Amino acid sequence: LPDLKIEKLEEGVFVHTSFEEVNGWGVVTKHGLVVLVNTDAYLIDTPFTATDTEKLVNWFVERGYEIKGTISSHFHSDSTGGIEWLNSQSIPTYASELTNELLKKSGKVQAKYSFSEVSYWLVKNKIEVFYPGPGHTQDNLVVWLPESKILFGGCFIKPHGLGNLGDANLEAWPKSAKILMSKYGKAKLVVSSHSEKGDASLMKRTWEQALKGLKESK
Ligand code: NA
Ligand SMILES: [Zn+2]
Ligand SMILES: [Zn+2]
Repeated sequence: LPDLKIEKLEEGVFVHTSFEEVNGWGVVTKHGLVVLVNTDAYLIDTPFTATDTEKLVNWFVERGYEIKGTISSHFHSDSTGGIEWLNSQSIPTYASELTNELLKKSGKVQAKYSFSEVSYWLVKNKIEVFYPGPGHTQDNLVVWLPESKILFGGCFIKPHGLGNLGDANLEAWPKSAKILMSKYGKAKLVVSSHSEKGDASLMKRTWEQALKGLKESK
């Protein structure tokens, strides 16, 4: 398995890439973000493991940042795998009510703090959380960095195919993608969990893949 990667996109924004073997898929590549506000660092999704989460935290703490918070974009272990370790270090973990419910229902450790706001500031004017509706999962949400015009679309953005459909809502995904396109068309950069970073068109590609996946199912 390749090592954890940490790449600077620009001032105060880093992409973390972690790797895991998943039954039926082989080696899954997973992207998340670390966002800096002054000397405060926020994790957008945890790596797959406690081990990679610790390495990621140490990399930023060693450079003089303090980890103020982590948010999980949905309940699957590629977003939530580090939550138990973060909870053991009293680093605050956040997830939607629905995500914390789906973590419980599936016998996994919950984020410490749950929210039900559809759209709100994680950090005022720096980090926005938005739920476009069901798609990849019932709970999937996105994170918006207004100052850098970067959207983190998580496992919702699927420009090359929908991946794992087990927890997906094919009926809703196309409407959810249209809602995301109307809200975040001014995006310079879209970071997805499982494909290369791209421009705002990745949201259209996802809509197209969602319509096709719906048609192929019915
Ligand atoms: Na700080
Ligand atoms: Zn997922
Ligand atoms: Zn995923």
